[PDB]
Amino acid sequence: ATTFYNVFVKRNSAFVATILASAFVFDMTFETAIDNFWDRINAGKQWKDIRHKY
Amino acid sequence: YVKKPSYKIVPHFLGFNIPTVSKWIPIFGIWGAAAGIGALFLIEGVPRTRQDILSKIPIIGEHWIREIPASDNPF
Amino acid sequence: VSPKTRTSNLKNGLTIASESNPLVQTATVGVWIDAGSRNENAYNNGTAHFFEHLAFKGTDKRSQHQLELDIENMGGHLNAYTSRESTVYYAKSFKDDVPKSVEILADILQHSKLAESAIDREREVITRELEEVNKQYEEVVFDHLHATAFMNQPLGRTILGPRENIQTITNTELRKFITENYTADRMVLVGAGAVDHDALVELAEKYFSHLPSSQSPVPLGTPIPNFVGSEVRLRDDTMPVAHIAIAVEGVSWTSEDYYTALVAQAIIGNYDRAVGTSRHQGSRLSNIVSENNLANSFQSFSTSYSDTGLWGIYLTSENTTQIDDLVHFTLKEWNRLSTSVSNLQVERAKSQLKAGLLLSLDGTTYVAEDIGRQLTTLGRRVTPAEVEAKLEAVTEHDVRAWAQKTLYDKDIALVGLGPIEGLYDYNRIRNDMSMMRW
Amino acid sequence: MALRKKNSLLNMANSYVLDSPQPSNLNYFWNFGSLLALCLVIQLATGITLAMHYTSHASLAFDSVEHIMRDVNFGWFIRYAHANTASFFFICIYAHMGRNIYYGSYKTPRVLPWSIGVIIFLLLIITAFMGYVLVFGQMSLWGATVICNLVSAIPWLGEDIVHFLWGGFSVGNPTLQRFFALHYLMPFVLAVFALLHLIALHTAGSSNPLGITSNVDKLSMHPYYSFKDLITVFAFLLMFTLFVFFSPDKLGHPDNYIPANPMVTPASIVPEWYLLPFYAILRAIPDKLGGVIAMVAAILILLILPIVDRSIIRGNAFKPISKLLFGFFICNFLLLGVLGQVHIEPPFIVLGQICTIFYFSYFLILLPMVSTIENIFFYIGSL
Amino acid sequence: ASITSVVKTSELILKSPLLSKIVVPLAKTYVKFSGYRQLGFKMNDLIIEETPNMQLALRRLPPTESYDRVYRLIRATQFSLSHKLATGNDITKPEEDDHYLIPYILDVEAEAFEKDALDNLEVV
Amino acid sequence: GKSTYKIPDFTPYLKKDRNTDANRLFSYFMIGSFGMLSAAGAKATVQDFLSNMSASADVLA
Ligand code: HEM
Ligand code: HEM
Ligand SMILES: CCCCCCCCCCCCO[C@@H]1O[C@H](CO)[C@@H](O[C@H]2O[C@H](CO)[C@@H](O)[C@H](O)[C@H]2O)[C@H](O)[C@H]1O
Ligand SMILES: CCCCCCCCCCCCO[C@@H]1O[C@H](CO)[C@@H](O[C@H]2O[C@H](CO)[C@@H](O)[C@H](O)[C@H]2O)[C@H](O)[C@H]1O
Repeated sequence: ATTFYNVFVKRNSAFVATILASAFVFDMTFETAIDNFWDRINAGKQWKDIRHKY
Repeated sequence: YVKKPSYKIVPHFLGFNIPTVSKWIPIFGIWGAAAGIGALFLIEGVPRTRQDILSKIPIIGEHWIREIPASDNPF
Repeated sequence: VSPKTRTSNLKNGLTIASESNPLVQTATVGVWIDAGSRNENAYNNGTAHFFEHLAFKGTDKRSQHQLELDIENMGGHLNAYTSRESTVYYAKSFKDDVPKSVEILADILQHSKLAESAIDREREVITRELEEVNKQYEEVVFDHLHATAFMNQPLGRTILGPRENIQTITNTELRKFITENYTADRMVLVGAGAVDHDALVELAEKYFSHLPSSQSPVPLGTPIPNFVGSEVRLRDDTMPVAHIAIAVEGVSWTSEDYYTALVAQAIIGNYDRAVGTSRHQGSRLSNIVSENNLANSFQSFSTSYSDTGLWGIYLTSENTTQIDDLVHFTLKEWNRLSTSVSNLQVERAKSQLKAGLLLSLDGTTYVAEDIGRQLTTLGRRVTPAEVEAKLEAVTEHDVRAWAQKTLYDKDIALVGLGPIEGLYDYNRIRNDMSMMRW
Repeated sequence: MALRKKNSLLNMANSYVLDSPQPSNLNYFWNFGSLLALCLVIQLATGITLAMHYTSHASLAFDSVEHIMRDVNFGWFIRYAHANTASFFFICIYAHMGRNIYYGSYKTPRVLPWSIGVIIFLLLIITAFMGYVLVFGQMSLWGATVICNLVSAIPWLGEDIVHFLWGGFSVGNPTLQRFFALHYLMPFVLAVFALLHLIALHTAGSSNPLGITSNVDKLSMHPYYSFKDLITVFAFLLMFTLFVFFSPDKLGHPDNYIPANPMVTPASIVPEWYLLPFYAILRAIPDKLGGVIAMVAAILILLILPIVDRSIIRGNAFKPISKLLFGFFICNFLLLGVLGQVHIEPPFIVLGQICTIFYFSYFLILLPMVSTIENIFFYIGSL
Repeated sequence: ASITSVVKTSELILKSPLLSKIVVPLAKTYVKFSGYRQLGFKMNDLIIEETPNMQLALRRLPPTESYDRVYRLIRATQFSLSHKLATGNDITKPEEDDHYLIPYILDVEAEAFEKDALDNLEVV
Repeated sequence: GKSTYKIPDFTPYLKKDRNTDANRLFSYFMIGSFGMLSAAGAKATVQDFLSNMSASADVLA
């Protein structure tokens, strides 16, 4: 906790760098997660689900 | 017996000197990283960013290699 | 190079410590006790200070009047003070009046009457003291500072104690206090000036030999404080000068960071517009404050106790619309102890301190106070050679590391007294404990 | 207390236009500020009116401008007023900037109003460039094409940025519609920065032609400078009248009365006259990116005047050598303007390069040297 | 540029015989063409004053010198707005063009520059 | 009621571990998360919104 504080939080430059890097990760992973979840709740309905017939 | 105090004037400019600036060099580094990450994040959507930078990153880079099937593309 | 501090013990465990100076003709002998207000609980808070009054109110032999006369006939004076962790009773006299003074001190400590009539009489005198400290603004500010920093803890209590206790302190509880606390293993007999060590040890064997020893003798200067970030505002628009103290939790006497905290304190330093040299001081805060007329004075402090301390600054200002700037610039100078200090400031502060620690001891009372303080906090007198080595060991890396764990982004205790409308709320003050640019 | 001082809103107006303490000795070159405010008001009034009749779609734009000329009551006047006042705006802004450079208005304590001023000048250029595209004549289209293609020089992302600006693969309808929206917006941004530079100035007050303090001798802005401003307002309106009513097309290019044709390229593609010096500077550097950098640097270098002027004295009234150098600098800037519209032919190619070197060397070499030497001459000469 | 700089460089030139032989006559002509004397100014009246250092030097002027400077500035402002030149006794004669302010600003700057140096001292 | 050295009761609010790094770190985690979602939200907002200026579907056709 001291270590974590000292590395990522104490210097604002480091805190902002950590926040921005986390936002980058969040953005990419959240995108993938929602895409999969959306495809499951709307299964068999979307073009991607019927495309194979054509 | 000491006749005079012992000191020198270090070079300075606009109220900065090398001892002080050297303490901040690492901080400029981290700010530079923060600015780099932030800039790259802002243009992550730009196709050239993906093509030239993001898709080349090992392991992770496949996140940005996505093709529309030719059957689904009017253009 | 000052003469060596000689140290002897008695059988009960009373320490005798002396530093002779054949160039002076006066001597300060006295008893430093490792006990004070902090040893009281909530019910008998005020007892230690109460006793100090009664110590001079008559003994089993000499009455109040006889006591007065005996000291008058000696030629010098007696003095006493009670703090949170330390009580002192000393006598300044002529060289050859030392055996008299040791005898009187031994009497007032061991054989005091504590007569119900005298308890009752002082009970009013002390009650009047409650309404007259109110004038000593620095003391008001520091007492509120301890009260809030160590909220509901023994170090947070005042020395006078509450009005309620003053009315209910009995001779029984006075006697109990001094029997539990004024034990030989907690006491140091100190002599400075024209004293012979061997003579002083003999006087100790004659007068302080029937002192009780404590059941469990711990070493001298043996103690958990939990600092509270907090503020007390005592706004008084009718006062022309604002008094502000800001502190963080500091270092104890035996901390490994003790010298590092002193160096850091010296980097900020003191300032007083009334002193001619103060406009030319090297300290950055001094320059900011003097150029902009932000303050009448400021004084950096690093107060230590056995197990904690307070490190901070005390400011006085008539500039009531720029208190914000004064506090802002002060805390931005503290930020720089974390972010910016280099060998330039550190070596300058070390130079100033190497002399300062020696200069302070310029009379027998100061020397006795130094021997007594060091013996009751550290268990030994630290030689100037050892002190010079410990100061020399402080690097700029040590100062930065200390400030980053003690100051940077930490809670403060803040006390404002007087026209402090311009002092912002806690958050805005505490937000200056870090720098967003770093 | 007078209402104009007591009421906070009235007091703000009062502080800027009425009780504002001015030096008693401002000359007529201090009148360009109010002329620029007048141009800004005329452009807002005529511009908003044109917007009520103009259609931003590329199929209708040029014809909507012809409809304004032919069918809208007094449309011809509103259109000519708007087009000519754009030129007057630049004459006044060059005069105002020339005043500022000659009299040392950029020196402390006026660095901030000067620096905000440099941004005002960049906004005016962008505003005027986008407005010129809106006609969608030949010069509109081809000027948009060549100027927007300078962005292609930005390394790595340049081409992507151009397509993003155009909203397509060449200048077309998307570009015209976005230029209309931004051309309407930019004058409001410009008015805000114009207000900002005045608020910044208010801390020191106006400088004066002698370069000394005026704190010793102040005059109220009204009535003295109100009535002195009326003289130049009426002189301006006379010049305005001569162009708008008697020669409305003198400052324009005939090719802008031909509808935009992406196929046919006009004989010579030049910017409007007020951008010509920057175009000459761009041509001087052979590299594409080099030329763009030089052209932007030619404006941003104004920001270093506070540093490179080493004089202990503000302004040129008492500095004969500085006055000669300033005269050569100004005439060189006019020659660059002329070279911006000649053909890329001998011997104008080399002349353009020499004039460009002179332009930059004023800031980087000559002004620092001359101002240093004059300091020494004042000191030695008065001993 | 600082007055200190200007004064030091000038002193280097005035020392060198060759340099002074060529620079002093130029400087005198420069001053004649500058024409500030024709508005009744002394050279030092023209120095930029909106600086902390200059405000401090002006506050240290003796009251008489300070009152006379105020009058020269007001008088010059009146000539400027009228587009007239000084005539007769209002013209500054070369012997009246004294460096009344230079010693004050040199003292202010001496302290300011020593403060900057000493803020950067390194204990050896 | 009268003495100003007797601090009012703050025990209902005081945390025992108030001076610890863990204590600060938790609050900065909340601040950091908020800054993180604000950064990711701003990025998404700016990218989607500014994309209006890129060639529209009819132009790309
Ligand atoms: C600083 C302010 C302004 C400047 C310098 C300016 C400049 C220009 C220029 C140079 C043109 C080309 C004129 C032509 O040759 O026909 C133009 C056209 C136009 N401007 Fe502005 N303008 C400004 C303010 C405004 C404002 C506020 C509007 C409000 C909408 C506006 C609306 C137009 C319109 C609709 C056109 C096209 C019709 C035409 O060409 O006349 N302008 N502008
Ligand atoms: C829309 C354009 C502008 C307007 C309406 C405007 C208006 C004014 C006005 C009213 C003043 C005070 C009166 C005067 O001295 O003329 C002034 C002063 C000033 N302006 Fe501007 N201005 C504009 C553009 C600029 C630009 C482009 C610059 C600089 C590059 C600039 C720099 C200054 C400076 C330095 C002053 C102070 C001059 C002094 O009194 O010594 N302004 N402006
Ligand atoms: C030029 C366009 C006309 C509109 C005026 C511009 C509108 C916005 C201006 C307001 C910005 C604030 O501007 C600020 O206002 C206050 C009072 O108004 C001025 O204050 C000044 O005048 C008042 C009395 O007149 C004094 O109390 C004060 O000591 C003096 O400095 C500031 O010098 C000015 O910088
Ligand atoms: C200072 C800021 C820096 C410059 C700002 C950048 C401006 C524009 C850059 C990216 C805009 C276009 O970038 C593009 O964005 C859209 C979402 O908006 C994404 O498109 C994604 O989501 C959209 C809907 O959300 C779907 O229709 C699409 O099938 C999917 O791929 C693309 O994956 C990305 O390539």
